[PDB]
Amino acid sequence: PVDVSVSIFINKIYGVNTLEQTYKVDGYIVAQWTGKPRKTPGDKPLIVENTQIERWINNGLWVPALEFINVVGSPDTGNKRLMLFPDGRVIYNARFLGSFSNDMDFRLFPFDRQQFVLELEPFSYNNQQLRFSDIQVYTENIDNEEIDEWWIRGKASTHISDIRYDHLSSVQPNQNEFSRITVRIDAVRNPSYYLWSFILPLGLIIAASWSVFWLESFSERLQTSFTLMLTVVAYAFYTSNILGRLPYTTYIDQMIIAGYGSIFAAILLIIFAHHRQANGVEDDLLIQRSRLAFPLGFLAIGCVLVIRFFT
Amino acid sequence: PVDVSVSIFINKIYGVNTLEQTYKVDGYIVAQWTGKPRKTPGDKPLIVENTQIERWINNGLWVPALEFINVVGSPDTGNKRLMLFPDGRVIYNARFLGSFSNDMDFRLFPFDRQQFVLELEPFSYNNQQLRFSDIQVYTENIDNEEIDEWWIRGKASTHISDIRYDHLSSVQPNQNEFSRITVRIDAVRNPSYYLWSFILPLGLIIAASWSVFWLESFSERLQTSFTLMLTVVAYAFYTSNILGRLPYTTYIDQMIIAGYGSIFAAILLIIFAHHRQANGVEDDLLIQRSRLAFPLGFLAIGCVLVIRFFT
Amino acid sequence: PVDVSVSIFINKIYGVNTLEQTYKVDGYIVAQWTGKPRKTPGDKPLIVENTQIERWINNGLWVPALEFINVVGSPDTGNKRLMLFPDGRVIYNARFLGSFSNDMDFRLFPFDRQQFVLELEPFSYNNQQLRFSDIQVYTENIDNEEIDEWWIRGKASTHISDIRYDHLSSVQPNQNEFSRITVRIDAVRNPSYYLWSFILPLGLIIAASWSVFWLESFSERLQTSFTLMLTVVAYAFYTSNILGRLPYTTYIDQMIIAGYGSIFAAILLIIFAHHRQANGVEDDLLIQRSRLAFPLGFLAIGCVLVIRFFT
Amino acid sequence: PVDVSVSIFINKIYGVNTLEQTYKVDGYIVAQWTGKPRKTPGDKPLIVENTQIERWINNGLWVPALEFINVVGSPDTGNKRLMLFPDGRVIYNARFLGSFSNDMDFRLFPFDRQQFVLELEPFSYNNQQLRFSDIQVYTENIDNEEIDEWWIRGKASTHISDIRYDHLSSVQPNQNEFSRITVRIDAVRNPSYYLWSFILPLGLIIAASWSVFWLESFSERLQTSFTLMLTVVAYAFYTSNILGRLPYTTYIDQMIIAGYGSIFAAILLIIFAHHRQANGVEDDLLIQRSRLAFPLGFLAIGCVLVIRFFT
Amino acid sequence: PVDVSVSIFINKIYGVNTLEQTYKVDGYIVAQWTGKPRKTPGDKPLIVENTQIERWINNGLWVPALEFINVVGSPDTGNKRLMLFPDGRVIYNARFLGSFSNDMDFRLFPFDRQQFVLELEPFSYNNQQLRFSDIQVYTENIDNEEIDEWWIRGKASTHISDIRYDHLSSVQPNQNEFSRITVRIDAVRNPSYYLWSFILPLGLIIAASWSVFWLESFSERLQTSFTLMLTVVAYAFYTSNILGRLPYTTYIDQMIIAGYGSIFAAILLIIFAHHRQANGVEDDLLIQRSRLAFPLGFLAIGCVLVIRFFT
Ligand SMILES: CCCCCCCC/C=C/CCCCCCCC(=O)O[C@H](COC(=O)CCCCCCCCCCCCCCC)COP(=O)(O)OC[C@@H](O)CO
Ligand SMILES: CCCCCCCC/C=C/CCCCCCCC(=O)O[C@H](COC(=O)CCCCCCCCCCCCCCC)COP(=O)(O)OC[C@@H](O)CO
Ligand SMILES: CCCCCCCC/C=C/CCCCCCCC(=O)O[C@H](COC(=O)CCCCCCCCCCCCCCC)COP(=O)(O)OC[C@@H](O)CO
Ligand SMILES: CCCCCCCC/C=C/CCCCCCCC(=O)O[C@H](COC(=O)CCCCCCCCCCCCCCC)COP(=O)(O)OC[C@@H](O)CO
Ligand SMILES: CCCCCCCC/C=C/CCCCCCCC(=O)O[C@H](COC(=O)CCCCCCCCCCCCCCC)COP(=O)(O)OC[C@@H](O)CO
Repeated sequence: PVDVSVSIFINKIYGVNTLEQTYKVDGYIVAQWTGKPRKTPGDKPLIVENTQIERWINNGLWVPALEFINVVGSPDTGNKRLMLFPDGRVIYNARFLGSFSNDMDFRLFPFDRQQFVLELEPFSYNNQQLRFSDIQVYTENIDNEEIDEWWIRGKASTHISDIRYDHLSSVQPNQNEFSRITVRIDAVRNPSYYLWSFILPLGLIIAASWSVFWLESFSERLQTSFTLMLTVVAYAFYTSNILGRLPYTTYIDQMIIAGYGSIFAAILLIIFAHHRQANGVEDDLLIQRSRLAFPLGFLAIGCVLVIRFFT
Repeated sequence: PVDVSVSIFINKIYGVNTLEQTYKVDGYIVAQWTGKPRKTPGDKPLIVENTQIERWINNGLWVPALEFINVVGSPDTGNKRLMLFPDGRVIYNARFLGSFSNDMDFRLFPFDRQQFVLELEPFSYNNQQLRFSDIQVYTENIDNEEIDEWWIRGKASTHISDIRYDHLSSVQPNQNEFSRITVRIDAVRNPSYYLWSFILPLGLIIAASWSVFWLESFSERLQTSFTLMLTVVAYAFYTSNILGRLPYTTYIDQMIIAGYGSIFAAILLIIFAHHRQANGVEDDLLIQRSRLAFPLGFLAIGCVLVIRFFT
Repeated sequence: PVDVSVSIFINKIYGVNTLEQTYKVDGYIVAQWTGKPRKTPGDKPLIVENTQIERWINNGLWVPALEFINVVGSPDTGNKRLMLFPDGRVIYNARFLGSFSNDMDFRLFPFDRQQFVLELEPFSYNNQQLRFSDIQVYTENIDNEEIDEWWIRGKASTHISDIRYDHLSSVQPNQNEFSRITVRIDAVRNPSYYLWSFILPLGLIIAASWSVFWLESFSERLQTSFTLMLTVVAYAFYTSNILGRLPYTTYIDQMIIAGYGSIFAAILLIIFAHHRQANGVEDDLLIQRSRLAFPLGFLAIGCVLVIRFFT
Repeated sequence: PVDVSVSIFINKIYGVNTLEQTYKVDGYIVAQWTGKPRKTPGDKPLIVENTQIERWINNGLWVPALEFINVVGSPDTGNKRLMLFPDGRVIYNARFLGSFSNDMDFRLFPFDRQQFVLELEPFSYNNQQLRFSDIQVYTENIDNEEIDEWWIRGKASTHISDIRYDHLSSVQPNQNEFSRITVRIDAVRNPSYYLWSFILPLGLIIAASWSVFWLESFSERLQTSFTLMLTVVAYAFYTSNILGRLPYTTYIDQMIIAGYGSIFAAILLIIFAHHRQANGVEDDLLIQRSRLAFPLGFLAIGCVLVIRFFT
Repeated sequence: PVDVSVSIFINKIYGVNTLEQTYKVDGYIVAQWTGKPRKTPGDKPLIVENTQIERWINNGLWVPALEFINVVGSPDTGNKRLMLFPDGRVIYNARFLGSFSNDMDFRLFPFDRQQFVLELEPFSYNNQQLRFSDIQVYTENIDNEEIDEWWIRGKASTHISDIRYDHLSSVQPNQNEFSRITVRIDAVRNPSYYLWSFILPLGLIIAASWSVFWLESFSERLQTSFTLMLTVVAYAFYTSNILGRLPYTTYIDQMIIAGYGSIFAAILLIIFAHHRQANGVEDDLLIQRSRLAFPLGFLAIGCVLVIRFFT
């Protein structure tokens, strides 16, 4: 095979769409291999711009078609240069811009760790004809940087693996294993916006529904409760606008469901108290003092939900 | 005719849009046929990358144009390679990315079974000039995998049929029947998100409107009812944001309409009771005990709606 | 001129967008004419695929550029084949995919009849140089089929007309009249979704506001009314999300305005009754019995609004 | 220079987007000039379709690149024909489809006059090398026609001006002035949809808040007021969905702000009356009769807001 | 190296999207350098239009590929001309249309200063082979002009820097430093729309919740408060529709959170007063006079929030 050394420079990561779990990566790819020696005007390396690589390929020069595996749509290719050397080494540099997809797990939604994956692979040549010798990813432009709500933590881990393709087994009998480069850039979500923007109003709503226990009249303890209940219920599709329609519950929507149960338990408790308060004064010392025992219960539920993340 | 053996490798299925009933399928297609023997540099199969297939077709090599029938828009074609053999067999491999449409039935919306269909057909040649000998679809990448809310269950059933085209009957008198490959991938919807996200809040709303019967004062039994009624009524267009504007009712919207009827029957019953309660105490033993008979009625209605699916 | 016989096969009609009154039509177009006799390899008709029609046109073969007049954007052209005969007849088949616009009238919105129009015309040649001899549209794939909410009723009426172009009068002095093919496919909207999804909740709301007359206390007859009034008022922009911002009123929004007037007349009537009820018991036998005369008035208004459609 | 006579046929104007103040114009452009005489097959004018104009330009024929100045994105060019004459005149006809931008003023939003502007200019040649002799715009297809909510009033005024470009002053020392054609099509907005859809519900809301003065109990005069106030306040972003986030106030949003002030003044007046009604019956003859003086004040405010438009 | 003198004419800046912090810039770029002298027809500079620059590059003419660094997507290139001189200077003019991204800081959202940045750089040649001699940006078309809500203040500051690329260090050992042009156009946001559209309704809401202290009955002082609280709480995602999901708080959302705290403190204060008002008249002179001390507290909080911007 031929040894192709790749350098991926990530200019920027933007447009991290969690609805379809895609992220737009812009950058440059530099694939360098060695071939037969050639003659150039002078002895400098010859630069062939875009549109002219086709003329050199029609002349007979071997240029591999490296593709992105985890891309959504076709990648936008900007300029591409082909830099040839007198000693015989060929360099193919190209600006890629692609919507790449990765399987993202949102079970811890505000406090979230994901990774952006770039999968690069020869389209035609298996590792018996093209082997990726090494890759260094030069992600210094976004190495420690918040893009929209994602901090980029750590370095980009680079792996070179080999993927067996069963669909090419009939057309290539015993050589269908393709060299592949995987670039992982770990990202940690910034939970600050959800903290001041959704956790805080829902916290004031839940605290206000704690406060409706401290009232004396039944005309205000049930109507308010119902207004606060339906206000929490209206927040059901908050994460489905940010994330997809996920089968699991995040932390935000579990807090919303805890709000459902809290206001519903409050409503049922107060309705039961007024129903047993029919045939007289009918006042017990326990229910009137349950105004302070209910926020403690919600705090215990919140703590036992956090403690799973804490361990 | 010539025997074209197809292999479709499905890399991923994503973007399953139920608004227009489309789904984006990315993959590779490998069509293999045999022609006259040819000479190549050495005796290895010769790989012709993209942009160079046109030169070989202008030279005179026969490459069929296989198209996708059920596609929305034009399919994005990534790289395409053409691998020629000394013994004469030609292989056309191409990365397709297409928005494909299938007729989807959403009469059982959360608990839903659909299928993703790929229809592949020669654009020009009928089965007297090009016959699909066989197809194997290598869908191992998504064989048992949840993509967004769809589990992929079972294998991809592959069929080769022949479609008669009446519009080509005048231009091709007695040979207008085209070979076609249909690939069906069955998918089952994950109902979990609708269970914790819409079934649960609507269940608490309906249970709270059961609970308003247990009140004593008329100032709270009608106002609450109306707030809960309009809260359920505001959920009318929930499925039309997920599905289209379907002429039939799903299970979610039938539950919403059952909510309409339940709160409306509650409101009418309580209004009638207070209207017949004009000229005295006017209390009957039946209406005051109908607080427990109404959730049983709603549970019976829910059970008889489920039992149609159960059989 | 030359006689060009067209066959339009409509594969599917999808994406019927009533916001900008466009609809996406996918299909095949087969234009057949006769020229000078030619020689082909063997005596079979020669099939020239895409990309190779340009070589034959550069050789000197006459291929007209047929365009779509009522298209939005540029039409997506898939594969195109050019099938030449030894006896001299030329066939140009091409897969078109276009967003076509038609002037749609939504004055009867749920109960709506529209038509999808395909306008096809030579771009360069007037009817002195290219005449459309006949067209048959093979719309058997969608002949009796509901696509999203449109039933396709009847056959596709095909017309061949001639359009005079005044802008080409200076460059072509007395021959600027172009042959044109118009294909009309009549469609009838399915009103079922609006019936169970918007007509039903608004009907229960209007019936509940009929029911608030049956109350006795003023604290409930005005507040409820106002809640139901603002609930109906919030439905003003329901059709503007489905249709455009139309200058006329449909049936849905006239029902919404009838709701406005009904709840407002109820509110004004009850406020006037309580204002004249100041200086005593002040009870008249007419207003207390107007609880049953108001739904009859709304039913009469609905009937006289329907009877215009009935005639 | 050479005299280029332009004819712009506007097929349709559609997609008038007031969010970014763009409008999609579809049409044909016919630019006619005269060159050296040439020989054609026979003596008829020779029609060169798309794809073949490039061959004639490579042969050496002068075809100018006319561009659109006020376009958003790149214009979609459909077919283009090049019609050459034996006497030497060259005609370039091309179907353009472009999103064009014009500076739109929405200070009178429902009752609005705008104009759609097409700016056409040679890309390379200044007026010393290419002068636009005349233009006639053949806008008979939309001459008196409502497209979405815009009536096209009057004819399309056509102007030929000359624009000096300072950026080309260094590369072209004393000849950087380019001929330009501006086509203005005046349009008047249809206010009907806003009249029956937003003016009417807001009018009933404001009239209902006039009607809450006629009540006797304080428990209904403040709560209702607040519900109607927040209903009007929820309509703040109505125009920002139709127009942009404009720095000025239209007529709709000034009516909304007048609603704000009216309900707020009502709320403050009633709260002040009940606060001064503390130490007794405390009833004055003026405030109880201000129920009729407040709608007169709002009508005077509306009239003095209209009278600026009236003059 | 060769000295390339650039002139960027900004036709318009439009589509300033603050969700992904991009802005669409349309304009012309004129890059002028000097090469070997050449012969042209006559002695005028020869203009080579689009499509023909490729023929001259294949002939052997050196045309650099200048790219935009901060672009989102691939830039739309309209017409491009190549104007050659007999004395040897080459001019490449091209209409660019690009979505450019800049890091925007929205910590002062209505009262906001940003800058639109155009970064231009040779794709292939480092500053040892191509140096940008100077740039003048001719932004007279938008020099003092409001586009959507941005005033363009000042001139466009132009800088020529040199960027070292580590990813090109292996392929170019000691010459990987590329010349770059950065064009900054400062823009100041127009806060007027947020002033009359969001600041004003929220101000009336906060003033109305000041006014609910002036009431006497507890049935109106808590329910109203809760309605106004939830009305303010519903405005949490106002800026996330305009800006992104920013980790920091702007001025609008800090005003919203101040609204949260104000209504919540009002609700808690009134609930505490009624809870301590259990065992008698229980009236203190301080709480009843706190109706006027609470808006002063909110004004002090607003002033101390403004005074950070004031310094
Ligand atoms: C003791 C101290 C005071 C406490 C009193 C108030 C407390 C009331 C608690 C409410 C629930 C608390 C749990 C909060 C978080 C719950 C959120 C949660 O865990 O998930 C949902 C559970 O379903 C649920 O909750 C459903 C549970 C019902 C929620 C409504 C509760 C109201 C109960 C009526 C009141 C009782 C009256 C007493 C009657 C005697 C469903 O996720 P899902 O399916 O995707 O799983 C699959 C996925 O996890 C992996 O694929
Ligand atoms: C007995 C125990 C207690 C029960 C008391 C409360 C129970 C009240 C029941 C309400 C309805 C229950 C059904 C729930 C599911 C109903 C949903 C449903 O089946 O579909 C809709 C039916 O229309 C409908 O419902 C319309 C039915 C009306 C809904 C409102 C009901 C309020 C009735 C006023 C109160 C009565 C007062 C008593 C007066 C004497 C329309 O689908 P569509 O057209 O697409 O078909 C075509 C498609 O199926 C195939 O193409
Ligand atoms: C008698 C039995 C009981 C009845 C009592 C309740 C009944 C109250 C009726 C309300 C209106 C009924 C009509 C319903 C349908 C009305 C809908 C309608 O026809 O259209 C709108 C009419 O404007 C309108 O309605 C505006 C009419 C006003 C609507 C509000 C009515 C409340 C009246 C205050 C209460 C009266 C108190 C009595 C005071 C003495 C405007 O379309 P537009 O411009 O595009 O035309 C152009 C286009 O048609 C062709 O280009
Ligand atoms: C006398 C008869 C009865 C009347 C009693 C009720 C009447 C109450 C009137 C309310 C306002 C009426 C004006 C209605 C239209 C106002 C709309 C308007 O003119 O624009 C806004 C004005 O700001 C405004 O209004 C702000 C004004 C405040 C609005 C709220 C008013 C409530 C006042 C509290 C009650 C008073 C209690 C009495 C206390 C002693 C801001 O546009 P903007 O910046 O883009 O300009 C730049 C742009 O114009 C050019 O670039
Ligand atoms: C004295 C005169 C009368 C006053 C009485 C009423 C006044 C009540 C004040 C409310 C808060 C006032 C602050 C208003 C602006 C606050 C907005 C703000 O500063 O930001 C948020 C602060 O969190 C917050 O506020 C959270 C604070 C809580 C908000 C709710 C307050 C209700 C308190 C319950 C009532 C007390 C009862 C008394 C009990 C004894 C979070 O930004 P974030 O994270 O992105 O930072 C990172 C970023 O800044 C840089 O990356």
